[PDB]
Amino acid sequence: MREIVHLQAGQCGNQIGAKFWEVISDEHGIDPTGTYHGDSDLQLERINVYYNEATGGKYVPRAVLVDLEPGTMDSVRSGPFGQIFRPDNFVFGQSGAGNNWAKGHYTEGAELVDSVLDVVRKEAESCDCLQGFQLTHSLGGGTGSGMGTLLISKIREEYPDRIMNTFSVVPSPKVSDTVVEPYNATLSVHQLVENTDETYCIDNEALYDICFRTLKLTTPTYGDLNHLVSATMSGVTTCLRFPGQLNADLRKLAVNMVPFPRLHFFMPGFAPLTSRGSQQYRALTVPELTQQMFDAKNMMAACDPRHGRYLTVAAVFRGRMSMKEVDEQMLNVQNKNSSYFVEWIPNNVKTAVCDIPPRGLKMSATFIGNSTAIQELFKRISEQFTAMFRRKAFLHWYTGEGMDEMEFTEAESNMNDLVSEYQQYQD
Amino acid sequence: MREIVHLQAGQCGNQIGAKFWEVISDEHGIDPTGTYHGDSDLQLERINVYYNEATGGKYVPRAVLVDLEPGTMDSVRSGPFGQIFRPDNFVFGQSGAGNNWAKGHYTEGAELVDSVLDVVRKEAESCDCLQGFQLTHSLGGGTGSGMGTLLISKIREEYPDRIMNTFSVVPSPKVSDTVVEPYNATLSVHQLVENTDETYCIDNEALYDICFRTLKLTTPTYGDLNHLVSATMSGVTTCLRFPGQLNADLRKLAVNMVPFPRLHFFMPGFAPLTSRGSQQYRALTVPELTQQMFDAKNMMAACDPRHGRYLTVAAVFRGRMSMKEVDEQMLNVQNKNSSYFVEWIPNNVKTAVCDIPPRGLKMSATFIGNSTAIQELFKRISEQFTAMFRRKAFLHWYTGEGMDEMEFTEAESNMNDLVSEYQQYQD
Amino acid sequence: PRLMTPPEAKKYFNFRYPPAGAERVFYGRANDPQIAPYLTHGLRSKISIP
Amino acid sequence: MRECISIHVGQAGVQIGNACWELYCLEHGIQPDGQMPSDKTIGGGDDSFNTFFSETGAGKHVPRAVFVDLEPTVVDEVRTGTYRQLFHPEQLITGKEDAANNYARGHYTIGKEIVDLVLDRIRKLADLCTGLQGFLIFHSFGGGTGSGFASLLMERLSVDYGKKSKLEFAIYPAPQVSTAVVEPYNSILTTHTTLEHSDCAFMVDNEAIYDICRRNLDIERPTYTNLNRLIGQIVSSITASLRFDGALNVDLTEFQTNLVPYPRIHFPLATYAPVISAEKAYHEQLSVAEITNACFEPANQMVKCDPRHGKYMACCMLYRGDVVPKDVNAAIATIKTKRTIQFVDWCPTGFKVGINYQPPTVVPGGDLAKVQRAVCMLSNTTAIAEAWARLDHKFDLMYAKRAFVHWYVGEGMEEGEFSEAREDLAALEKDYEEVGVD
Amino acid sequence: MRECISIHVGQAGVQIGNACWELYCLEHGIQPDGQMPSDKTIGGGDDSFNTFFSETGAGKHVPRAVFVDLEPTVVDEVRTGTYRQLFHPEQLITGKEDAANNYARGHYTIGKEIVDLVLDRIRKLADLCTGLQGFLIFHSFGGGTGSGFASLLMERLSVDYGKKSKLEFAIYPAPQVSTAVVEPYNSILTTHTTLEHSDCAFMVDNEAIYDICRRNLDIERPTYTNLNRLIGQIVSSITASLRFDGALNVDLTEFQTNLVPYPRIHFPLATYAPVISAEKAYHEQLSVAEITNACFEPANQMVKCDPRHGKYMACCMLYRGDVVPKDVNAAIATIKTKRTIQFVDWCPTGFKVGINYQPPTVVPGGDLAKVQRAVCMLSNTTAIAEAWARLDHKFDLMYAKRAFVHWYVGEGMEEGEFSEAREDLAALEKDYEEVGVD
Ligand SMILES: Nc1nc2c(ncn2[C@@H]2O[C@H](COP(=O)(O)OP(=O)(O)OP(=O)(O)O)[C@@H](O)[C@H]2O)c(=O)[nH]1
Ligand SMILES: Nc1nc2c(ncn2[C@@H]2O[C@H](COP(=O)(O)OP(=O)(O)OP(=O)(O)O)[C@@H](O)[C@H]2O)c(=O)[nH]1
Ligand SMILES: Nc1nc2c(ncn2[C@@H]2O[C@H](COP(=O)(O)OP(=O)(O)OP(=O)(O)O)[C@@H](O)[C@H]2O)c(=O)[nH]1
Ligand SMILES: Nc1nc2c(ncn2[C@@H]2O[C@H](COP(=O)(O)OP(=O)(O)OP(=O)(O)O)[C@@H](O)[C@H]2O)c(=O)[nH]1
Repeated sequence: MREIVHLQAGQCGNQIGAKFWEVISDEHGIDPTGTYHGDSDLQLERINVYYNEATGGKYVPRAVLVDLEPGTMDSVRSGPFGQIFRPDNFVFGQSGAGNNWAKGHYTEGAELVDSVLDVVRKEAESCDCLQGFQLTHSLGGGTGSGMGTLLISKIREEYPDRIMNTFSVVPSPKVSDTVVEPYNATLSVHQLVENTDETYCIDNEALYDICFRTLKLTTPTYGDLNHLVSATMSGVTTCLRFPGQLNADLRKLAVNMVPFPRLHFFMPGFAPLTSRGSQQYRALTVPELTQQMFDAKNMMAACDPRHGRYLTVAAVFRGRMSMKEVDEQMLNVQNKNSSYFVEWIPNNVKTAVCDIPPRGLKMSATFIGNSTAIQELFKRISEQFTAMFRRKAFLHWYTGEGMDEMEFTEAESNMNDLVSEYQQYQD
Repeated sequence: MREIVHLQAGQCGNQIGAKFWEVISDEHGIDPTGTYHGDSDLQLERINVYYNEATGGKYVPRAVLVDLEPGTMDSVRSGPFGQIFRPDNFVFGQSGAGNNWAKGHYTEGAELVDSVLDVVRKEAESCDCLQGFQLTHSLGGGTGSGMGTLLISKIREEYPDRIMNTFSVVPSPKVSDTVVEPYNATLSVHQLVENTDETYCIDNEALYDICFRTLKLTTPTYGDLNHLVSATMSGVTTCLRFPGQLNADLRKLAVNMVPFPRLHFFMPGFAPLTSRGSQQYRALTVPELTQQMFDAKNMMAACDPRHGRYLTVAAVFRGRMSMKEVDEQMLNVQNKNSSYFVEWIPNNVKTAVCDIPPRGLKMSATFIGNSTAIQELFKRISEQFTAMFRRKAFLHWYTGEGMDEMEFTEAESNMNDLVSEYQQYQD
Repeated sequence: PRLMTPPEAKKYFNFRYPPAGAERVFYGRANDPQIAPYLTHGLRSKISIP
Repeated sequence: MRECISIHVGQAGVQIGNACWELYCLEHGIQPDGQMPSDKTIGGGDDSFNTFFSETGAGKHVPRAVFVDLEPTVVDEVRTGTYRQLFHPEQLITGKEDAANNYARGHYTIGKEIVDLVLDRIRKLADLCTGLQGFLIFHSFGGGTGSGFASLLMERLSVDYGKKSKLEFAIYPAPQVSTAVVEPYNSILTTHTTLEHSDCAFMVDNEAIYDICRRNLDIERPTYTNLNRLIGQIVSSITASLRFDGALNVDLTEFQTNLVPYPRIHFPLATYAPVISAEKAYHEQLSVAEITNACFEPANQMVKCDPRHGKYMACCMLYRGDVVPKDVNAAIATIKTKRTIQFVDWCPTGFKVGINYQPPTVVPGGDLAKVQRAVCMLSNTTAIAEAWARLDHKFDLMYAKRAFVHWYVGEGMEEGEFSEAREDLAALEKDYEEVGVD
Repeated sequence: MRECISIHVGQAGVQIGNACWELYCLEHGIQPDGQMPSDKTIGGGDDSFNTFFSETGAGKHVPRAVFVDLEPTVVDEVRTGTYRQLFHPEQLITGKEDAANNYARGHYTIGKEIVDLVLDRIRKLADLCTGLQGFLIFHSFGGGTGSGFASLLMERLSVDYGKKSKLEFAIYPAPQVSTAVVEPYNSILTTHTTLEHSDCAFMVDNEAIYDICRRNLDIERPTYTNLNRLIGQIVSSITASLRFDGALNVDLTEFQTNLVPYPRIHFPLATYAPVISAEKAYHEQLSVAEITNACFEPANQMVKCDPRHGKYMACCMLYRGDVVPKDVNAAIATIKTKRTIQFVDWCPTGFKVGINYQPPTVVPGGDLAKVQRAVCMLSNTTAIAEAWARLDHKFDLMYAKRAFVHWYVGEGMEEGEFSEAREDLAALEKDYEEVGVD
């Protein structure tokens, strides 16, 4: 059969996944000890896509934890589900990070890439035939970008025939905390654009705005943000693990979103977001879900695509629906804003229907978007580099490691090509 | 089916709408919690005209509350039926009003229109097919004038094919409290005439007089006055919601009441008004209803049309009656005062019979009239505007926000044109 | 959570909102409380046997 | 065989269509279920119902009529009535939007996407019919939806089927009573559109019907129920020849040929003589003589036209019940000797008599009398021109002051169509004037 | 004898396949166990099932179909269903990898190692069959799996077996609705591959299937259940001739010869006239005439085509039920006299009638009517070319800017084969009007 193996990288991806596996486990109903409580036949059915079998009915998560710093993993192993997580999968370095990209990409990685490669192939040999791999990390993450860029390069030649799913969070546009953060962006996204086939784009500021809008709870946890994004990743994965007349394979999807190779960056979209009173104030009806599905406020990924247009739209629906309300609703939105699509392609909707509702709500969905709204994103950073490369701030660290500004010249040149590329296709 | 969505604006209309809304629920028998206690099939059948239904038997009003001052809304929310209204529908700004027309029309409304237009188009997408909109506000009210004049312009271009009902109250002629009110009125009524199609004219001085007349209870609450005006609006809406061979559509009525485009200003008329002993001293007969219906003392809107004549008269009757008595009573008034109509049009009466009596009484009616009694209204303000425009009192404020005397010139010039227009076609 | 519907409000909820078991088929207000002895007999008029 | 298809347009004309079909189910004894008792009248659908009902082998009587209107309020309510199971769901043509009393709005804005539906019903009704002598159209001149929609529909049925008869029954506008002032607008629009396609139009007015209620029926407070009963009786009597027989049988085709003198003017007047309260008829006696004096009595007509202000051309007398020609032909001969009865000399004879042995029965819960001998007086007289003469001086005023013009031109119309109707009306009156001239 | 083999490719083609066998087991009274009650119908496998089932000495009716798919979920899900015991597990051929909507991937990458196993089933079913008139292929044009795999296998069954019929049935792509933009790639790929090997192709469209549900069935949300029940009735109706008899018996061999005029074009249209809701037909009657008025009515066909925008050459009606030829030939003569129906004059006669006395039965828990007189309409018109005309302008722009081409050439393909189809579809379109023009 066809399975999925995950990699968690960067200290964010440490917090990202840890919420994400607990989302999966509780949905499937396994206790914190690991003894599955048999309640649903279908969740016992397609658990093998992500978990292997240990003795006594314990399903090992087939993911490998990689880091450099103890404390971040110290929390997750001491966390609620660290026991189900594998110390064998806990690979780490005996050094600190410094949030320096070159150190993790040239210095610290060298003595750790060997171990992680030997690890990942061991689970690769353990399982039979993948769809591909997925990664939780950050492009703005110091150790996450540094390690992943190395690993994505090495995994390409090892298995160039599978799916290179990448889940990276974009830092806050207004403030990046890390001051050398844009430098990390160039070094990451430059290599990302070739090796990857799929990329998810996530921003925390929108997650903050989502909290003010629908959460309305003033003071959240970052784990709440982890919970929100895990719901987003879970929805697209419910496609594979659950029945219903929907075609779920990522390549079944990827060919449907990607008209041209350079299109790797995609924006997500989620389904009903509710407030304190709206739960009992809402008639859970197909129109208002789809209306709330296509809300510029329900946007959460990077920014508003109103400034641009839509390349492709793909939303997968979870609940007890029928083939016609999805049919009529697209016509309504198609006629609503017909001009805001591109005249290059008409009818860019790619819908899947999952009949297995979630646990806690019945009628749900998930949306993945590729619009013409990424320009401002790399435009925003573009002024930063043209500024901070004018006199080369913070240069002596990386140059001391063995960095040369020539590497920066092509990295920006590659992106400015993408600047025109995204521009030219739509404009 | 054809539905209606309500707009609640101005610090007055903040009061009326709740009183209006609680009457309708009490008419239909919904408890304050919102769980309709089903007792009448027809009110169950035709509640869809104004309400949507949530989960668990909860009729959500399709009304929009807008203001700037929180304490009014908090009092409204803490009211007997605030739980029935949605925090989604509670939209407001982050500034005090100051009772300035232009601050809400140019400064504060600018960043608040985006929100409400999004809200009103959300509810527009929620409903299928509309008759139109109704707006409860005041013409002498600073916040209602600024926002109302803004929104009526905006709603025109988005849906110029619906009913733009407006419900405004004329401030007291003897004293306007607000001394800048004649500026506020002249500005608003200018913008109103082009954008509106219906206007309800109500003045409170008549309401106090009626309280001395039939209520006789000396000291009422303004909410009781709201209970009076709401009954007028309830009856004109009983046409649509209730069965019986009465032609209910406002367009069915509008083409009947409106001879020519500029005729937007109209007077209400209500049926049996009864005092403490007369409830059991009244022989409730169609002749005596029509007598009290056509009483100059029953006038409540502006003033006595005795000074002028009658262009269009239309009264809707509610109860278990017959065509013949209303027909003979119709012909009595023609013979009664044949000279006090216009020779322009004979048989200027329009009649509709609602077979469904109200809850609390059986014989009832509502009257809508377009008589030649509005000359005194705007001619009154004419001397007001001229004297205050004579020496530009209180002007440095409006020059501060960005206004000029030139806007005043055409607004009154437009006003003067309508002064003549009402004059020529009757005199 | 609250009950799905008041005991007398199901019919109009089903009529006004077709989601009576998803967006289901509703007939007119008349037949809402009527008995329905229809699903057992036939539809065609007859076959004229000569 | 002998059948027709009835048409019911307008939320004015929908309750009256119910009552006649209610009245119709009484005389043939239809139980509200849709079937007879165990008695045998069902079959291939060939019995007293076959001319009106389609009672196929399923045993359910299907009225051969279509109820069309544009507001769901009344139609869904009558779909909540007692015989709704008899009524075909989408022969009850409902609507979601109104014409707002505007003829052209009901003629142009919404008529396009509804006529295709009803035409499907017509052809799928026409195919199952065998003879289909014509059509029975119920409408109104002052039609909020009756005016515009009937006018458009009567076009295609005329152009597609121009070989069969068309029966037009409508309430005439009240002369001095006006519930609406756009009524003169659409009414004159209907006349100029219908004069060249309608076969035979028959007008009635409510006020005189109300006047009859408290003169002899002795009801100062009647209702539609009795009003629709009377016209329901009226159409029932004219259809008795289709239902039952007599010494001779007459048909609408003979009615058409023998009533309308010349083209254009096809507007006769109907009147039913034995309209008397129940207790009066008991201690009195009905015979052909006195009832015929009543039918030719000037105030007996339901339309405000004055017989000695005009002159008579045609006359139809449908003797439903137990009568013999002997007293029949004697009484009419005395009328020929009567001097006040001033017919036009162009017709030495203008009398069309129809006898039907079946006596007119009472209706349970009704207000009529126990009629053994009855008649409908169908006649045309020159006394009708004043009604349109009332209309034009009514119409000419507001047209000069172009009241409500913005409304009609707002939805896309112009004054040329308003212009054409006035000389059309002028043409009829001068046509009416010349024919009155010897 | 008189038997055939059903082919169900792609999970889109399997839930429909589940329904028909669910339907088929009903009219034979097949219990979900797989055996009859104590009654005597089993033997050497020779009774009404012998043409459909294989009920050998074991007493279990073995369906004569293979349900092949490349995603195991539903086929294993249906393997947990109700009749899974009847179904043979390796006649329920499953796959472990999908084609990603790519025709070539399902045509080249994986189909090679699977078709041989499928061929094993075919030959091992061929040996037990005796007459095996032909094959019944259920598929889809816009197949994530149905498109690519069917093409290769329908070649392989053609090359080894070029002496028998192959009956293919697929959903046509919705003209204005498309779940993806890959279908214009694979569908036109399927068309050019099939035409020189396909025998007679029949298409249908789900929108109109939905449209009729809330037109006459009055269902505003049906499901695949009803959708498969409708088409299952369609395939049941065409297969009644093999099951039972009538006034005359016809075969798919006659269907091919008398329907296709000339090579290449083998694309007729299917329709069922007595589609109606439950409560409707109870209080009316259906006969040969109105259903014939219904059958050829332009809005009653499940394909978005206006017959007045084309011309007819073939029309096959399959009267399942008890009808006399008298009203049959009388009705079609009136249809022949109809002027709107513009047959091509190349065919004076174009009517192929199939009479089967057996009344079509209902499905328990169903939504159809219970009717005795029914007809399935098999007809072809030149009002179909605009569908491909719609697809080519859909395709031509996209090929110019070559979207998703990297996906296809990435797995080893090129543009020459894509080039072949556009003039081939141009070849298809110029053939259509040339036979259209006289
Ligand atoms: N875990 C976590 N990460 C956050 C949070 N908010 C922002 N981030 C960012 O997520 C990024 C990814 O973390 P890692 O890739 O593991 O970081 P690193 O490689 O160890 O080095 P740094 O990025 O400098 O921290 C960080 O760079 C943070 O800037 C948060 O609340 N929790
Ligand atoms: N709510 C309320 N309003 C009243 C009452 N009596 C008079 N009004 C007038 O109704 C008007 C309409 O209120 P709004 O339009 O909300 O007034 P505003 O825009 O906030 O500014 P102001 O008119 O100065 O209050 C007010 O201007 C009052 O002058 C009353 O008893 N209750
Ligand atoms: N034929 C008929 N007319 C009635 C009845 N009751 C009242 N009327 C009169 O008939 C007129 C109805 O005409 P319209 O208003 O144009 O009717 P419509 O065109 O179907 O559309 P509406 O405006 O909605 O009624 C009214 O003005 C009444 O005066 C009735 O029961 N039958
Ligand atoms: N035949 C059929 N089609 C369906 C059904 N439900 C939805 N569809 C439509 O039919 C199409 C099926 O085509 P594909 O998705 O390519 O089917 P496939 O090639 O077998 O591969 P999958 O994607 O796994 O289903 C879908 O795009 C739907 O739009 C169904 O039950 N049967």
